[PDB]
Amino acid sequence: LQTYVTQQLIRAAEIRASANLAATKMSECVLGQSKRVDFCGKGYHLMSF
Amino acid sequence: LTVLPPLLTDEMIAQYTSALLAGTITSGWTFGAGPALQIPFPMQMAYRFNGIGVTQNVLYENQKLIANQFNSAIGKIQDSLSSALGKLQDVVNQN
Amino acid sequence: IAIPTNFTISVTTEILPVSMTKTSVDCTMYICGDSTECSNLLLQYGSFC
Amino acid sequence: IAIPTNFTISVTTEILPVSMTKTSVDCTMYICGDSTECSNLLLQYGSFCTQLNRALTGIAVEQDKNTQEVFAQVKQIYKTPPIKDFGGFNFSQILPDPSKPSKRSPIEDLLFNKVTLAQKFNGLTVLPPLLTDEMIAQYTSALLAGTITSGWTFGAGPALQIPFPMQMAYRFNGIGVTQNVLYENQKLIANQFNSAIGKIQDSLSSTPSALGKLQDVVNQNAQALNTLVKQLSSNFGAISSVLNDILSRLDPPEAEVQIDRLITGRLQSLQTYVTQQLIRAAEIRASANLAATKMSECVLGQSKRVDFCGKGYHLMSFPQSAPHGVVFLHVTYVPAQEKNFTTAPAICHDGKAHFPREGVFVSNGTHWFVTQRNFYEPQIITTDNTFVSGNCDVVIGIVNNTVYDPLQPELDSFK
Amino acid sequence: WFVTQRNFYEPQIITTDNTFVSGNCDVVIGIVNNTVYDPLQPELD
Amino acid sequence: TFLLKYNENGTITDAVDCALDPLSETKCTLKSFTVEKGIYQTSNFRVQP
Amino acid sequence: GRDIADTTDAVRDPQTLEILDITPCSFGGVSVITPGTNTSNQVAVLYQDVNCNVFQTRAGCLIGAEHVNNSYECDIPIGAGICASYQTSQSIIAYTMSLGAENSVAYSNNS
Amino acid sequence: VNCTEVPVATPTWRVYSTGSNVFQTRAGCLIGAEHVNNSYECD
Ligand SMILES: *[C@@H]1O[C@H](CO)[C@@H](O[C@@H]2O[C@H](CO)[C@@H](O)[C@H](O)[C@H]2NC(C)=O)[C@H](O)[C@H]1NC(C)=O
Ligand SMILES: *[C@@H]1O[C@H](CO)[C@@H](O[C@@H]2O[C@H](CO)[C@@H](O)[C@H](O)[C@H]2NC(C)=O)[C@H](O)[C@H]1NC(C)=O
Ligand SMILES: *[C@@H]1O[C@H](CO)[C@@H](O[C@@H]2O[C@H](CO)[C@@H](O)[C@H](O)[C@H]2NC(C)=O)[C@H](O)[C@H]1NC(C)=O
Ligand SMILES: *[C@@H]1O[C@H](CO)[C@@H](O[C@@H]2O[C@H](CO)[C@@H](O)[C@H](O)[C@H]2NC(C)=O)[C@H](O)[C@H]1NC(C)=O
Ligand SMILES: *[C@@H]1O[C@H](CO)[C@@H](O)[C@H](O)[C@H]1NC(C)=O
Ligand SMILES: *[C@@H]1O[C@H](CO)[C@@H](O)[C@H](O)[C@H]1NC(C)=O
Ligand SMILES: *[C@@H]1O[C@H](CO)[C@@H](O)[C@H](O)[C@H]1NC(C)=O
Ligand SMILES: *[C@@H]1O[C@H](CO)[C@@H](O)[C@H](O)[C@H]1NC(C)=O
Ligand SMILES: *[C@@H]1O[C@H](CO)[C@@H](O)[C@H](O)[C@H]1NC(C)=O
Ligand SMILES: *[C@@H]1O[C@H](CO)[C@@H](O)[C@H](O)[C@H]1NC(C)=O
Ligand SMILES: *[C@@H]1O[C@H](CO)[C@@H](O)[C@H](O)[C@H]1NC(C)=O
Ligand SMILES: *[C@@H]1O[C@H](CO)[C@@H](O)[C@H](O)[C@H]1NC(C)=O
Ligand SMILES: *[C@@H]1O[C@H](CO)[C@@H](O)[C@H](O)[C@H]1NC(C)=O
Ligand SMILES: *[C@@H]1O[C@H](CO)[C@@H](O)[C@H](O)[C@H]1NC(C)=O
Ligand SMILES: *[C@@H]1O[C@H](CO)[C@@H](O)[C@H](O)[C@H]1NC(C)=O
Repeated sequence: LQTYVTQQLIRAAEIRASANLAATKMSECVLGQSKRVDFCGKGYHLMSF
Repeated sequence: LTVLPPLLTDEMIAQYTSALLAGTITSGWTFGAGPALQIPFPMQMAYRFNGIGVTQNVLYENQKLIANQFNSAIGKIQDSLSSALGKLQDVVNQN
Repeated sequence: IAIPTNFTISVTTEILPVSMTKTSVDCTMYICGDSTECSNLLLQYGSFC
Repeated sequence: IAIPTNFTISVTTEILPVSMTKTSVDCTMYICGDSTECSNLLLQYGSFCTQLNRALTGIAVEQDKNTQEVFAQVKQIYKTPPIKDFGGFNFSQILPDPSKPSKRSPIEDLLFNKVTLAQKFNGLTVLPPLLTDEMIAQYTSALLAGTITSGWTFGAGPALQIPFPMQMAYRFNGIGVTQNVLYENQKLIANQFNSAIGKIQDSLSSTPSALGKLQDVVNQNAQALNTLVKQLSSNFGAISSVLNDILSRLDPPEAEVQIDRLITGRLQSLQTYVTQQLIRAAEIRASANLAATKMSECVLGQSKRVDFCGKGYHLMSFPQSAPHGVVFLHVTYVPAQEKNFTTAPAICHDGKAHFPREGVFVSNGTHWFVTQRNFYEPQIITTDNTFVSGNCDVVIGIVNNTVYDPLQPELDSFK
Repeated sequence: WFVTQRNFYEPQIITTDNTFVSGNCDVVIGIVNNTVYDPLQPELD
Repeated sequence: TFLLKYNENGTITDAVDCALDPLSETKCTLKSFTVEKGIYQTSNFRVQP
Repeated sequence: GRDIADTTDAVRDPQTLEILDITPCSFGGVSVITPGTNTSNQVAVLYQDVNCNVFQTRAGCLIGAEHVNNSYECDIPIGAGICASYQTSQSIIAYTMSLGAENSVAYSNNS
Repeated sequence: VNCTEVPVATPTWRVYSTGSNVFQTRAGCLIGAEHVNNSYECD
């Protein structure tokens, strides 16, 4: 059970990193237009849904 | 062992997404900074074209064409989406 | 210099995990459930559960 | 189209924990408790003690690395000028206050006094951070004086002075609001700024939960430490939880097995503590990296990343220290009092389709005007002000109108 | 006086082609009384 | 507790005493003759009763 | 009595029935400041949390390192804003870290 | 758990287990909370 809990902590940290990336992606691509190159899709960015 | 329900039901998450999406459609980027304010969509796309460094006219002069491409692209992804979701299947399978 | 003369608006997906199933396990009843004899022994390990 | 006629400058706080206590525990003492007859047995388990000590030391040095990366962004420390004429903007609430023995600011002082943990035990110890709170405050004051007195230049080269009203004019122009919006409302701007800044203090005094994101961290660490030391009370199936009792009641050949049980239990508990600490230190490292990114891209400049610096269009952010963390006062221009006019994509004059240079066409019912997109400031629509492309037949939504040619009156007068 | 681009020193005579008009000389704080050269006058003369 | 540096020829070439001086104490702690610049934690001391 | 753990914090003398308190005696980790074997061989020891050239710091008792007045961008970290190094002139000196050179930007409202 | 078997789980604890007010939700049943048809922000 300790092994399962530790592995779950690692996996949830990975998912939290992914969720932070998703939060910033929604902020910067959806609520606006971003100059970051490949952040919001390949090519020049217009708008994300 | 048990699995606690998520705070936001799938319906509430879908409502949040729809709110964000309608705000983007009908107000561009303003709703994300201050009070949401309307702007006709082709004018918003002109604003964004200006954003990527292409003058306003390049949109209007061929707005029709732009729109068509947009529509087609959207349709395409649906067909492409019904091919993947490996990023989420992987999470659920790992858990 | 090569200059573009046309465009092709593209739409690209990007899947992002945002959260995993919220699991929770009773340690006391997982190590040994409905057996007070083993629960008493498990109490020796302290605050692991 | 609905466009604003007014603005409000709002400063919002954002807390970020950048480090945690540098705890260290010597496996030998925690497990054996200075019982050489027990250390000899513990030696049979391999290099577990060395591995755990190495992990904890790595976390300890990483905390100081986090603080260094987040705060020491400036090669040199600047001093704000003695005279405090910043064009009406009042920074007394963020700049260091010489009126106290510590060189903090009123916001910094209130922030520091709102987070609280001498306790000593066997083995557990805490090392002081490399950069003492005074030095972190000095770094914050350096960054703050630099951003007030030299714009964003100090972060990307030499510090180039610039009057603060002009700096805020540049920052306004950086979000699509022409310079004349600031000067013509300078005083008003200043007042709002001042008010907002003052308000933030009350917000920090509004509830104890303001510093929550930091408090949690501390609490978490404390919890771990408690549950580690409390694990010394457990006996893990032996006949007693104290090695002294074991060695006083039982002979070596028999006490060896009981001490084995105690060694195994203590080692497992300490290993669990170290692993949890590694996960928590990774989380704090991610938070500190985000704090460093915010300090670099917000304090030392001005970001187009929409929500990186709070709701609104980012103008400037002043950092503030906090016990094991940083706090950003993101200043943001937020539109308000939106008025909605009729709009067109382009005008027509003599069959030529005129598109706005940078603003947008808006009509107050009767005749049209060109106004910048983020602040209603109608200007007469003129060929100088709007460029030309194509003709009538192509654009949809075109509206007939006359665009003033600025040379017509002078041409007629002089020919 | 002169008009120069930021973050590099390239003076240019103040002209109607690199300055935009506003105000009435009473609202802004700290104005100066220099003049703007107009490119059209030499053409007229 | 001596730390002895063997050689590819198989012949002991040098030795370090764990308790001669703090520098040698580090050299033992790192299990290497060469100690790079920095601050090194070696042991934990208690005052004898 | 007892502390948060089973370790005894106080005891009553069975002979004189007198109250007493117990504290673990002076202890702590020991580290050493070395500027590198390939550049020198002297070293300055540091007792982490003990009370005592010799020198006292909020980070512990540092001996073998000579205090110096001024400060430099510091080489190695001791703690509590105090660093040390083999610079300056042939021994380890422990000082208080310097952050950076003073630079008063000549700011005026019209410059 | 379902609201049927809740009571199986001093006098005040008995009252809370029984429940003068019982509400059934996806996250099992709860007692002591009045259920309304209004809606507010998450607390
Ligand atoms: C924009 O809004 C500000 C307030 O946010 C207005 O300034 C206020 O004007 C009223 C007029 O009676 C005063 O009572 C307030 O004290 C002012 N507030 C501040 C902070 O100065 C301003 O007039 C508005 N501008 C426009 C064009 O509507
Ligand atoms: C700038 O703000 C400070 C407060 O941060 C002002 O100082 C206060 O002014 C009020 C009003 O006169 C007094 O009641 C307070 O006693 C002053 N001190 C404090 C600590 O609040 C200051 O007047 C403002 N203006 C300038 C130019 O500094
Ligand atoms: C719309 O904007 C105009 C600005 O031009 C406002 O002012 C009038 O403008 C017309 C022609 O531009 C003049 O003939 C009037 O004399 C102006 N009126 C005043 C009081 O200066 C106008 O008031 C605005 N509103 C409407 C309904 O037209
Ligand atoms: C805007 O002006 C154009 C040009 O004056 C108008 O287009 C003309 O409309 C008349 C109406 O009888 C036609 O006979 C012409 O063939 C049209 N084209 C030209 C080049 O004159 C237009 O109607 C006006 N109004 C709008 C809404 O566009
Ligand atoms: C751009 O591509 C589209 C798609 O085929 C085409 O219809 C259009 O004519 C092209 N533009 C030009 C200027 O050829
Ligand atoms: C502004 O919006 C209101 C409704 O929100 C509408 O009735 C009005 O016509 C709009 N104004 C203009 C000029 O279209
Ligand atoms: C949309 O607006 C344009 C602007 O001129 C107008 O020509 C068109 O008729 C409008 N469409 C509808 C359905 O009202
Ligand atoms: C600058 O301050 C001086 C007073 O020392 C004042 O006379 C002048 O008008 C001010 N100018 C600006 C642009 O702030
Ligand atoms: C600028 O010139 C105007 C008119 O010539 C005059 O009224 C004003 O006082 C002058 N201002 C200064 C600062 O010289
Ligand atoms: C040591 O190494 C040398 C390398 O050439 C070799 O010749 C010699 O046999 C080795 N052993 C001794 C004892 O010299
Ligand atoms: C025994 O201890 C008590 C308590 O101090 C004392 O009063 C008494 O004199 C002692 N008797 C002897 C024989 O030491
Ligand atoms: C113990 O520390 C205090 C405070 O630093 C100091 O005054 C005292 O001299 C120290 N005593 C010893 C024995 O080091
Ligand atoms: C600074 O140098 C003077 C002169 O040697 C000395 O008296 C003083 O103690 C020094 N200060 C510090 C903090 O070392
Ligand atoms: C709870 O019990 C009621 C009554 O039998 C039943 O209608 C309902 O479906 C049950 N719900 C669940 C989740 O078991
Ligand atoms: C709330 O809505 C439910 C829906 O079934 C209804 O039965 C009930 O009367 C409403 N009012 C209250 C106070 O529950």
